[PDB]
Amino acid sequence: KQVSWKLVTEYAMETKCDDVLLLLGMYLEFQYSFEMCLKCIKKEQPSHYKYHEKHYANAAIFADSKNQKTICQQAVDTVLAKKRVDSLQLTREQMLTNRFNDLLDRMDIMFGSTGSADIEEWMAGVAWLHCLLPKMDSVVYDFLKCMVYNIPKKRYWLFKGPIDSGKTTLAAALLELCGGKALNVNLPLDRLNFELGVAIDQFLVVFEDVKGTGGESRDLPSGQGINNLDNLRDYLDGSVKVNLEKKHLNKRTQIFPPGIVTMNEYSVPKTLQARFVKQIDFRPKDYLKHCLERSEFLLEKRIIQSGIALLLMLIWYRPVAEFAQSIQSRIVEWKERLDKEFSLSVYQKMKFNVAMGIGVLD
Amino acid sequence: KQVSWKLVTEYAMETKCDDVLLLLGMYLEFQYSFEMCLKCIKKEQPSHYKYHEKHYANAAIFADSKNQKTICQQAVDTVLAKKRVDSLQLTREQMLTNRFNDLLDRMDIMFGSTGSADIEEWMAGVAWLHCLLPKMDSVVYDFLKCMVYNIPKKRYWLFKGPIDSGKTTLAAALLELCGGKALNVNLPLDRLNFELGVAIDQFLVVFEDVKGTGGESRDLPSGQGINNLDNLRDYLDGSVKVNLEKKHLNKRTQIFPPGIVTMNEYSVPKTLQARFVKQIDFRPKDYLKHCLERSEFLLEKRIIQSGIALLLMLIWYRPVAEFAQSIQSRIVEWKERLDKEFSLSVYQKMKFNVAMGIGVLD
Amino acid sequence: KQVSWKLVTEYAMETKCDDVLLLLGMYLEFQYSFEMCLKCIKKEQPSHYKYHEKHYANAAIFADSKNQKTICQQAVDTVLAKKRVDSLQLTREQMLTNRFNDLLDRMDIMFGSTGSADIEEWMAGVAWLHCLLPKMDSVVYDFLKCMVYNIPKKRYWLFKGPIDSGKTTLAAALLELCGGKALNVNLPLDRLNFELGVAIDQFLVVFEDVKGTGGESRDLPSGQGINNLDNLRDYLDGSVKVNLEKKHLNKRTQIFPPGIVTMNEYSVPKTLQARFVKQIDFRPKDYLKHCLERSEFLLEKRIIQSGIALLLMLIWYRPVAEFAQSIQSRIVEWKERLDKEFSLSVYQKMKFNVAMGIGVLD
Amino acid sequence: KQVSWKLVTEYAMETKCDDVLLLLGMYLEFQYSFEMCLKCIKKEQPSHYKYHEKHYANAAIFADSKNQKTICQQAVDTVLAKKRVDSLQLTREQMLTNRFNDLLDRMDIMFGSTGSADIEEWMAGVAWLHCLLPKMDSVVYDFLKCMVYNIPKKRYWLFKGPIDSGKTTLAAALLELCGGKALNVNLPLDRLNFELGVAIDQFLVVFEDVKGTGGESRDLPSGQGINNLDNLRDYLDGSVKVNLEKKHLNKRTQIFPPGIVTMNEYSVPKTLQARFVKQIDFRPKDYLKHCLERSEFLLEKRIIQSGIALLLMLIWYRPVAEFAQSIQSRIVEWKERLDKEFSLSVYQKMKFNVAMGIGVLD
Amino acid sequence: KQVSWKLVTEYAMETKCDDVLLLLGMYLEFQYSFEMCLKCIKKEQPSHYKYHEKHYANAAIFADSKNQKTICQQAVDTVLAKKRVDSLQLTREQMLTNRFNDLLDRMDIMFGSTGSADIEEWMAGVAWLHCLLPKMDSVVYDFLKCMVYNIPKKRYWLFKGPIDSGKTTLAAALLELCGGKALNVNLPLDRLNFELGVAIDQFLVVFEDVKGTGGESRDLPSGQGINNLDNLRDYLDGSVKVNLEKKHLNKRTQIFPPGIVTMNEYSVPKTLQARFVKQIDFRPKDYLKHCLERSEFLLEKRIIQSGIALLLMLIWYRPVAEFAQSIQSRIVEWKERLDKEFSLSVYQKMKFNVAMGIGVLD
DNA sequence: TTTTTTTT
Ligand SMILES: Nc1ncnc2c1ncn2[C@@H]1O[C@H](COP(=O)(O)OP(=O)(O)OP(=O)(O)O)[C@@H](O)[C@H]1O
Ligand SMILES: Nc1ncnc2c1ncn2[C@@H]1O[C@H](COP(=O)(O)OP(=O)(O)OP(=O)(O)O)[C@@H](O)[C@H]1O
Ligand SMILES: Nc1ncnc2c1ncn2[C@@H]1O[C@H](COP(=O)(O)OP(=O)(O)OP(=O)(O)O)[C@@H](O)[C@H]1O
Ligand SMILES: Nc1ncnc2c1ncn2[C@@H]1O[C@H](COP(=O)(O)OP(=O)(O)OP(=O)(O)O)[C@@H](O)[C@H]1O
Ligand SMILES: Nc1ncnc2c1ncn2[C@@H]1O[C@H](COP(=O)(O)OP(=O)(O)OP(=O)(O)O)[C@@H](O)[C@H]1O
Repeated sequence: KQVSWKLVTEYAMETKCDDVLLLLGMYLEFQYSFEMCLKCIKKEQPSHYKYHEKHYANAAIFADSKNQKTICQQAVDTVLAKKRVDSLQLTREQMLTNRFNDLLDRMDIMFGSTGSADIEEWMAGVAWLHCLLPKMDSVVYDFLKCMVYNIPKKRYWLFKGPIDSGKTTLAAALLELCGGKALNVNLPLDRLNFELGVAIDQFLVVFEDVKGTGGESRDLPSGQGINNLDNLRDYLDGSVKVNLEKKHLNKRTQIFPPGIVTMNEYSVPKTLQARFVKQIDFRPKDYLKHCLERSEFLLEKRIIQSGIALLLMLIWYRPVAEFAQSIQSRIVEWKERLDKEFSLSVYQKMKFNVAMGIGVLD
Repeated sequence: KQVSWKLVTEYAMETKCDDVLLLLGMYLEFQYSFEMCLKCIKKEQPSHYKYHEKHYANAAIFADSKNQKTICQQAVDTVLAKKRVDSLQLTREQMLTNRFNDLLDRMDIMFGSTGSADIEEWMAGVAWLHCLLPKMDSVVYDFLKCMVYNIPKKRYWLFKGPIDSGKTTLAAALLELCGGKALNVNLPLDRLNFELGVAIDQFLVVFEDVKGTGGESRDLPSGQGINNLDNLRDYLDGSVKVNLEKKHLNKRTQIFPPGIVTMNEYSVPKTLQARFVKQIDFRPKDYLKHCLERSEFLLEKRIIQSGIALLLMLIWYRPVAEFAQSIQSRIVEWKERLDKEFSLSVYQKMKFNVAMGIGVLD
Repeated sequence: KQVSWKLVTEYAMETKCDDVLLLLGMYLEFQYSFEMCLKCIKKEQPSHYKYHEKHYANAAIFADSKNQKTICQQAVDTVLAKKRVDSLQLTREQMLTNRFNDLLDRMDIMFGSTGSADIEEWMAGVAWLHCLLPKMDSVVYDFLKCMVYNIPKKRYWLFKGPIDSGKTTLAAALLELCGGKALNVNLPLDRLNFELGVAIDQFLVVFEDVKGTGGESRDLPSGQGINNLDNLRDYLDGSVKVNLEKKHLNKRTQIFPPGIVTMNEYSVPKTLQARFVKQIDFRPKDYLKHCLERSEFLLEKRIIQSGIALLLMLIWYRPVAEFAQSIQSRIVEWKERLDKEFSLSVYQKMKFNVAMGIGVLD
Repeated sequence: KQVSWKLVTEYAMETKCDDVLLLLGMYLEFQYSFEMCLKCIKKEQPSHYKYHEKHYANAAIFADSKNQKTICQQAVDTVLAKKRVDSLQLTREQMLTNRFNDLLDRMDIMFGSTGSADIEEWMAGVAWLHCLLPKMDSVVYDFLKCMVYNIPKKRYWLFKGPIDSGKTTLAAALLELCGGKALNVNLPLDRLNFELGVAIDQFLVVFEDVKGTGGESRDLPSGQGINNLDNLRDYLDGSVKVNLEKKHLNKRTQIFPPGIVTMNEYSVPKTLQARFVKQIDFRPKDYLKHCLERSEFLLEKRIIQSGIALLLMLIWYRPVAEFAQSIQSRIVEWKERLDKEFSLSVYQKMKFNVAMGIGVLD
Repeated sequence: KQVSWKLVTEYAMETKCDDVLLLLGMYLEFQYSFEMCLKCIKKEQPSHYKYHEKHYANAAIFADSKNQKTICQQAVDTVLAKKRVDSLQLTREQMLTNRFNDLLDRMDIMFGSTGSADIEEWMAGVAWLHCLLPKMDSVVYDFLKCMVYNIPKKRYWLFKGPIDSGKTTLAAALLELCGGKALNVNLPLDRLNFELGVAIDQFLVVFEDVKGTGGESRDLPSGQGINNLDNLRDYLDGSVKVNLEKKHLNKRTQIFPPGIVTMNEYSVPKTLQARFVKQIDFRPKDYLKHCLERSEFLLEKRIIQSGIALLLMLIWYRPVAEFAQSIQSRIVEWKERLDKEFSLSVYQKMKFNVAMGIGVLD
């Protein structure tokens, strides 16, 4: 009897898998009886245990096929095709709404009964991030709106301050929240071509550590990044399309995505200042350092790195109307859960502890 | 029963799709019942909702096919083949009229009932453009004729001005009007061959912001572009065919298309000055800036960059006789629609606002 | 019922088509009923309307086929095979005799009933070229003999003169006449591998304004041209076969075609001077410039740079016996037609106008 | 019925055709009735007219096939396989006597009833060649034996002489005689590696006018030649096997063939100079120039380049016993034909005219 | 009836053929009746005549196959797979055992019934070899077993002594017995990086004459080699795996093979000295130079640098027990031959002639 | 697999 290529393609769509080998390997695991399957019983991986019982019959026949990689290629093509349709048709608001739904699904697992995470430790994360800058939650909301509208010239934000000011932490969490890539412009001009190629079809980009020149007056090591950026005015202003390249691929043409620039305290040309909507200053604060010393489960579990943490911050702080209408129903349910799990007193006690530089938990 | 490859080829032809993935992903959407298709019901994408009901039955059988990518490959070849045939057989005038017919079709949507655009905002853009240079509409007509005639050694226009003088803004609109590609020649000579490969079958090209050398006298940064360009005289001259290269592809041979060069105020070898038929200065002007500050919906919606804006300018200013015969019927209808919606006093009020540096509207 | 691959192959032979996409595109057009084919009715393209009615029946079945690119590939291979057989077995004189028949067929169309070309404008071009150098028609006959005889190390003609001397204009018309390729050697020395690979099976080649050195004294900025050419002395000399490369293709070994090099007046090593059997000096002459200004239809229709114009010159000036026997019949008919449609006094009126620098016509 | 791939492969073997396009084109000619075949009637090409009648029936069925290139690919591989088997199993003497049989077969045609060449002209070529250097036949006999005995570090001879001093003229004739390949050194080693791949299964090679250094004192521009030569000492010695490259096909390990190198008077490292038995070149004899200038059919028909002229020279000069045994029958047969058609006085008359530098065929 | 793919695969295994073209060509030869087969009658090649009669029936059907190259590709894979299994599985001792068997077969070739390598010229080579320096057969046996054991640190010998001293000559012969390569180090570090990759997968290696920096105090001209090697601590010791690299290719990781260093009388750091098991110095000798001058047949049939000339030297001197335990059979059989063929007096006469520096084959 | 990338 025949293999159903359709059931494979459906699994690939549902897992959103787009590596042929990863797709292949996982489907083969279903060939053993789901009824006895230790991976099912131990509830180890949702992309397995949700699916094993459904695909078992087809996996058994798949295991005898002689066409195995051919089946997988067509399946993976279907997933890649769906992505490109979406890229050309969705609004940036819908893109972000989809991205949020993905994170919310991961949170449902993380804090589920199977969930290994501790919602209390993750709320301790939110308390620390809310102390990193004044009006942190309002600042995030502004950044997101700026990315969604993608208004030309009004596109780019500058993070400034010394080593261990925290700027890379916040960049990483934002980059996880929205999706995107880091880029390093400190290179010589020739390699920048493939470097910028990374930006193709991304939502955000982040420029790391754009080294100035002459900051060595204050021990900052000098480099070319600032000059290179000043030579990229149209990529930043985003008013017109640019060509982009990848290794072994022909060029594509698109609006270069919005993003973030990060630096230590180099001097900035006025030509470059004009490019930026907003500059945010990061300054070392000892009470955060002493708090982290006593609350290091934050670092160990990478809580303060994660977009998941920022999403919890938005859920706790923002009015429901601020979210895209479709997901507002899920947001209410999470707000309800958090209101059940914590009183404001509990949360504010944590904020006080952080201000003391004491460990977050008491 | 079996897949009709013919119906897929029709869909590719009618959508003018030439990406195999986009074609695939699009066609797969039709497999669900159009009668419930929310994309149809919400009238979100014409390249969907026009076609779903027609293609539905074949899409269901296509969803079961084991050959899916081969079927799409043949369809995409047919669309590519038609472009090839046209490149060798249309007059340059006919090409331009086809291109115009497509923009006019897009304008029909944008200002339709489903049309989101405000014709008053788009007409405001024409006022700002007609201020950017003396006799602006005459300049556009002269450029269009030059591009149609494609007279050898009389093929290229040079734009000069300081930064923020509007040259790349104007180049963008012409390029969207005619269709074509931008190119960057401030490069090492080795990559340059794959760079020039982009010009294949294009109508225009634009060489963007070519760097001279010694312009640091004027504080200009310096680079290869001008010296690199003087090695390419025959590409400008267009008197003879040249050979063009793409990655993993053997060379094509054709005449290199006509176009535009933009730069800040470097000096130039007259071996290259001889190649330019015309040179246009651009100058910063305060009232444009002050007007634009109070008119930022122009920038937010990219109106000022977009070829639709130049087409609207021509329809307003130029006689019907100057358009090629077949489109004169549509041109007449659009002229009637514009005149119905705008008095000369309204248009002159807008122009007077721009001159005064108030926001365009009042 | 099934596709005749034989009928397709025959059309590719008939058209001498050798791009698979161009072949595919044009054969598809025959699917619609020739009974109403607007292209046929408008008599626009010979390669269509001559063939549509014959191929229509087979094109309808081709339109359904699943193999389409494969059928086209075999047809293109048959045309390519015919070219290789010919290149290995014809005398160079027969090759040229065939080329002349193809041009004469095009002239029969151009000045035929459809008659898109005015023979008066075309003859005005002949007067302009015959004025460009002394004894012009004698010089063309010398060049043809040289290319036919292909005497080793007596194989190349050098054109020198300042900008707008007309050297490219003459080279362009000659290249069209014989059929051949232009090539750029002002290039990085590695990429020459695939560049020169284009010369496979060609009859004649041209190198462009080849960037030398020493001319910096006169603002000729220098480059790899003369450097590279003084390497390839064997390619010029043609005493031995050389290996030529294409992408995804193993090398072809053959003797390298004769031809022409063009030069603004850089310096040349005498190892290279030894290899040009002849050099011609070209000079700007204002009265030609004044003539062109008033006679711009020459440039706009590209008349003066077409081998069609050179063929008309030879028909006017040379004895019938100088042509190969099989075409002497066609030559006689065109001599008669020319004598009918022009008196000598008209041609003398034209040539006088050219000398005066006024508009050629009066 | 169906195509006999066997009959196709026989033709490929008997033509020794080893290009798939050439073979394809050739065989398709046979599809017409040979009984009226104009080429047969003309006796135009032996590789056609000998075979048309035999292959006609199979060619008709071949003309309808859908596998045509695949059939030709298998046939071509049979021919290459035969070459590869000979390339290892035969002695260098056995190879050479095969080569001579092929040339003798051409001469039988060239002076045959078609007789398109006249042995008197070719004899005048012999006279010019034997006049070019003393005892030319004897120095050739030395070179032949050296190449058969193939002694390492003694596998190569050089010419270092001036331009237009004939070294290429002689190399061409020897290379035609031996059936080697020319190769080009003057390249980046990072691609020369592939070019050397052509040396697979060759009797002999020649390296061309290789760019040294220090020749700059006499305007010879320096380059990669000297560098790449003194690098490849293994190949120059003939020390060991090398894995020679091919595209889309495996590389092959085999020992490199012996050869010749030409240059003008560049530097040569003594580390290189060690590797050559003879390092000898020859310099202009102006009277010969005046002879050529009055005997130009010699050059026009390329007689003095062609290995056929050398073979005629050895037939005249050498003892029958100096040839390999089996061909000595044919050697005697041709010695008869020379002595039948020429007196010594005629040959001497040619040779004094040559030495006098005058036109020869008085 | 049908081609047995099995029989084709047997022949490939038995011949150890691993080029698809050779396999194809040779197997096709069997298609003629073996009963008359003149290659069999002449006993030209065992790879033919040993097999033809067995394979004949299958070869006939093979010649009619339409699939031929596909059969051969699978057969060649079988032989390559066999090598890769053994290459991974077996010991250095087993591998040398087989390398002996190969070279003992080349003795069975060279001194088989054709004797085209004269066993006694090869004895004169053995004489010149053993006369070269002290105790040479033992010095070989020692160095050989040293390289078989590959014991850490105990892995490198230093061949000092001047130009033409023979050190290069001998290493080449041992490399014939085992494979391997020589290596440069005389360069700045960026060169060394890629150069070190040459050692990858070598069963043995050597270093080219180290022009040691700091040898110029001895007036020995130099490059960086001494400081290079003195820094390369591990590579010599072979204590642990190291990484190796090539142009355009990824890194590989392996224990760096053992070997030899060659130099003239250069300066050495005592650290670098500690890396070597033996210090040796070679010198040119007046008897030996005048002997080869008088005995050049040893150069002509490639003897003195041949590994077989070492193999014969070992079969002469070394007892059967010193050879691989089963190959010892062949050792006895060649001992029988050589001891029968040559008296010790002719061997001693030959050695004495070398001791007189006079021609060996008196 | 070639190519492009890499290497320069
Ligand atoms: N505001 C802060 N005050 C004190 N310590 C901080 C602060 N922010 C971050 N840290 C400490 O700095 C460490 C590194 O943080 P992060 O990488 O975000 O800093 P950064 O300023 O972006 O650094 P860099 O510029 O070097 O990448 C954190 O793990 C934390 O220990
Ligand atoms: N003539 C002008 N006078 C004043 N402001 C101008 C003028 N032209 C453009 N602007 C302002 O400058 C911005 C940038 O315009 P644009 O990018 O076309 O300038 P440019 O000088 O042509 O740039 P570049 O040469 O770098 O491509 C516009 O969006 C507008 O805000
Ligand atoms: N002899 C001439 N006298 C005056 N004008 C000329 C002459 N020859 C050409 N022209 C003008 O010069 C233009 C360019 O001619 P052409 O390209 O053949 O010259 P060129 O010397 O080969 O130039 P370049 O070095 O730029 O390639 C022609 O289109 C014509 O307008
Ligand atoms: N000895 C000679 N006497 C007179 N003319 C000669 C002589 N040798 C060569 N020539 C002339 O030189 C022409 C070119 O010869 P050839 O190409 O063989 O020389 P070459 O030394 O190899 O030159 P190059 O290195 O420049 O290619 C010959 O066709 C002939 O006209
Ligand atoms: N000891 C010797 N006495 C005389 N001739 C020798 C001796 N050794 C080698 N030869 C001859 O000299 C040639 C070169 O020897 P070889 O290259 O092995 O010496 P080398 O000492 O390694 O030289 P170099 O240090 O110059 O690279 C050999 O091929 C052989 O013909």
